[PDB]
Amino acid sequence: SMNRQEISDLCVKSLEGRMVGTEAQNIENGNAFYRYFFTNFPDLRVYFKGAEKYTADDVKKSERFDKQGQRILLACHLLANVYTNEEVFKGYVRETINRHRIYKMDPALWMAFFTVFTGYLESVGSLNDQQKAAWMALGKEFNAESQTHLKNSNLPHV
Amino acid sequence: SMNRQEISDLCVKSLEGRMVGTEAQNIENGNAFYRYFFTNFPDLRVYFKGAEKYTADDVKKSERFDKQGQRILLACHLLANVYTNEEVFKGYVRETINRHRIYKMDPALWMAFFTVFTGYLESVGSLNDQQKAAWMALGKEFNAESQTHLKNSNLPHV
Ligand code: HEM
Ligand code: HEM
Repeated sequence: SMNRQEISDLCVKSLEGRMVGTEAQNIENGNAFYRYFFTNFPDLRVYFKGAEKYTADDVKKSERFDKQGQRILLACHLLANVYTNEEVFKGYVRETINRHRIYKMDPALWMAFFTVFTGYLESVGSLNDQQKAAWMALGKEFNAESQTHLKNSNLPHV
Repeated sequence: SMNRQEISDLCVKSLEGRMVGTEAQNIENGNAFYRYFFTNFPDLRVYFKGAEKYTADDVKKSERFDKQGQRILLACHLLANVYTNEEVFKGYVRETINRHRIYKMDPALWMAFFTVFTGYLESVGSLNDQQKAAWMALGKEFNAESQTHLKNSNLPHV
């Protein structure tokens, strides 16, 4: 239904209120993702060494999560902004998977991430039907390349 | 003179013949960057631990440089494809600088990189005047954010 440009446009528009940067608000845009993630998906804290028992307040006051918040937020901005360019998008997916090899994640989490992230964006404001659908379309492609890459890399996959 | 979109368009067009991917040609697109880099800038090999004395043939036959070739090539595709979005672009610059802290690079190299890279693109084909100018404009902005970020981070800078 939607072409790549429209998906990119919708995903980019949905992030205008969650922009990366160096000011207090930008740091909050990233930190709040982890507060949402740790509150609503506490079973996934296990992957974050030393932070397995962190509460939202622990995350709020953690420089580790200020910095990591910016990294994941940046990653999602990159996905949104390069989606139109399918080969670059797929390159970035593979590189993300490579960089997560160390965490030994259940590979079914690659799709689940997009539920966390859209839920977060409902964790601060309006995410209209089209924008959520765009993220789920992007997520579907992210996951398809992730599982292909995992299989090609002799790693566990779904 | 050029707006951000035109710079992005020119930088993206210049990379169509150097696309990331998983086929032999795509791996070559990345490996060849390091063969060019190591041949023409041998004084910079010092940063690559274990590869300080590598020749082009050593790079050609190195899985390390096949993989690293894809990483730098991907990075330059990301710069080109997100340039229009200034805040995302600057976020990616800062993250690149952060990830290079370990190498203790002379900070004047951030600008120099763009000479290596445009020289490489003259290392396989036509880079017209507009496209080279676009890379130098992008490089100027990359460097400006790099030095600002280094200074803000209490790190050596120019
Ligand atoms: C539910 C799925 C995921 C889990 C459980 C997960 C887990 C992790 C963990 C544990 C870290 C290290 C953070 C720390 O210890 O402070 C990390 C880093 C990171 N993750 Fe994820 N991750 C997931 C999905 C993703 C996705 C989909 C992306 C890209 C859109 C991503 C991008 C990053 C980035 C950019 C970093 C910083 C280190 C790096 O550059 O690789 N993650 N992740
Ligand atoms: C002349 C300037 C630069 C030097 C000397 C340099 C040096 C290095 C070195 C030594 C490594 C580790 C590779 C290995 O040991 O196999 C590396 C990794 C990497 N570099 Fe650079 N670098 C430079 C500029 C850049 C720029 C401008 C970018 C982005 C456009 C970049 C992106 C990357 C990426 C993506 C990696 C892979 C690791 C990571 O994700 O951080 N580099 N670089």
